[PDB]
Amino acid sequence: EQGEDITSKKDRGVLKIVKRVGNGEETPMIGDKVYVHYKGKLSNGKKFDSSHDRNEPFVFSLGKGQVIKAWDIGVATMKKGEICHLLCKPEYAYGSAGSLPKIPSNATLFFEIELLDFKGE
Amino acid sequence: GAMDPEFMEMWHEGLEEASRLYFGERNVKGMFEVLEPLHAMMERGPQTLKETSFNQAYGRDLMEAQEWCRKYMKSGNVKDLTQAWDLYYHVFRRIS
Ligand SMILES: CO[C@H]1C[C@@H]2CC[C@@H](C)[C@@](O)(O2)C(=O)C(=O)N2CCCC[C@H]2C(=O)O[C@H]([C@H](C)C[C@@H]2CC[C@@H](O)[C@H](OC)C2)CC(=O)[C@H](C)/C=C(\C)[C@@H](O)[C@@H](OC)C(=O)[C@H](C)C[C@H](C)/C=C/C=C/C=C/1C
Repeated sequence: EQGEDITSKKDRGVLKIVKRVGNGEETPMIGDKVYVHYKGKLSNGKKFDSSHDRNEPFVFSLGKGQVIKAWDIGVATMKKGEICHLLCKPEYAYGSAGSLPKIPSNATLFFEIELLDFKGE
Repeated sequence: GAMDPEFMEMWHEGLEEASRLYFGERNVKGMFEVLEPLHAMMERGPQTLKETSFNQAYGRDLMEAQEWCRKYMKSGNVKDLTQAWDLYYHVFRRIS
């Protein structure tokens, strides 16, 4: 494992690495609409998804549980333009149920996330 | 009059719920029970200005999503259902 623990419990559940420094002072706030590109990989490096296959940035509302916990925690720490890598333990991802067929039970996930933009609503 | 729901609201609420059933509760059956009446209502066609705009903007995408779901029924390949949800998401993010 490599990365800085960004969990509030400091349980090493979500470890972050900055791949490209962004441009804010500002990080997105609860409820903001956030626009990202991303890639997701299993712990063996196998890709399970890339945002680019949908031909536009992925959008979700931050801090509402629309996405797995690791993303709500990780994206809240990012600045506009940043790229980071998140290592996500199963307790902060899909847990024992997984996200079949691609994601098994008890899977640690890797995401690369580029924060493109965020707005208040 | 005012209480009669129209295309945009029915799809917004329905996609939300179908997605909770599928991604949240792993309930493909329930997901289909929500989506099928929504596609079936599109067949009656737009009955208002708002519905005609909605149908012009989103009708083709929803009909494609139904095609991917019908394929899933035969293939069982979850990638087919994923294609459908990319289209439902594409519609949902624009109406919401
Ligand atoms: C086709 O591709 C899928 C995404 C795929 C599914 C399979 C996974 C491997 C994956 O490949 O994404 C993936 O890479 C992944 O793990 N993702 C996607 C990127 C964000 C992080 C993670 C995730 O949390 O996905 C999410 C994960 C799979 C499920 C959620 C995890 C958190 C939990 O609290 C939620 O309970 C409900 C369920 C999926 C999403 O990010 C989408 C956007 C969100 C939802 C479905 C729910 O939040 C839903 O709740 C009602 C909503 O409020 C939405 C906005 C309502 C509208 C109509 C539905 C849109 C559906 C879009 C679906 C999309 C583009």
